[PDB]
Amino acid sequence: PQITLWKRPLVTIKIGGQLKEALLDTGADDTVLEEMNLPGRWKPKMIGGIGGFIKVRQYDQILIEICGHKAIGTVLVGPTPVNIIGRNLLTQIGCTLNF
Amino acid sequence: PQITLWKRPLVTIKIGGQLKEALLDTGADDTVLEEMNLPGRWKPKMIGGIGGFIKVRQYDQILIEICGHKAIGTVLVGPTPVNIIGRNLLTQIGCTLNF
Ligand SMILES: CCOP(=O)(COc1ccc(C[C@H](NC(=O)O[C@H]2CO[C@H]3OCC[C@H]32)[C@H](O)CN(CC(CC)CC)S(=O)(=O)c2ccc(OC)cc2)cc1)OCC
Repeated sequence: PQITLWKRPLVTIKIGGQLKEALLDTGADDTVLEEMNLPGRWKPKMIGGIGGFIKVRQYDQILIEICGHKAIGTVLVGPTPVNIIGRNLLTQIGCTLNF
Repeated sequence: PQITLWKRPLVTIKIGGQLKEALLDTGADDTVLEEMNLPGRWKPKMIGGIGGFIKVRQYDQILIEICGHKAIGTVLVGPTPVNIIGRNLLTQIGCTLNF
């Protein structure tokens, strides 16, 4: 679809068999989801934002479906204020900015 | 134009008579610019992201030219690590997400 930005670009995603709402975030290098139980191994990582850095759990090669489009890649889980879909997965679903 | 997301969506902007590089950021409700001394009144504000909140100065009705497209709206100024163009101005230049 084509998504205007008068409202937050929130979409439904499916990860680990569960549905959630997430923000398509072109300003995010990586995809960061709120605390949740994902299967598989993970490694600790740190990522920084406007307010500073947080500790996250890095899950690699995770299947995630974003508004009906499948992606497989890195998903970070931690105390983000909002579930964000970042460029690492936006590229996989073929997302571009247009004006 | 169309902007792919393999790399950060950095574009040239012109504000307050100065040229700068800024991120087109669909995850940002508002526009946050690096420290700069702009004339006129302002109001204190706090904005939060990953890592917590930062203190910024809110200036209203500021003109910004983004890749030749003019926009005028609220601009927040503070110790952001990056110039961020948020939805308040992206809507005005007709920016959409597409996949
Ligand atoms: C190389 C730069 O240095 P740093 O690492 C950090 O620089 C930055 C800082 C911010 C951003 C943009 C930010 N992205 C982000 O957090 O991305 C994370 C995930 O992927 C990583 O990619 C780069 C950072 C990592 C979001 O798009 C926008 N945000 C909202 C969003 C937060 C989840 C929804 C609530 S917002 O900015 O907080 C914001 C809140 C309210 C507003 O209006 C009221 C306007 C803006 C990009 C690079 O310095 C460390 C100290």
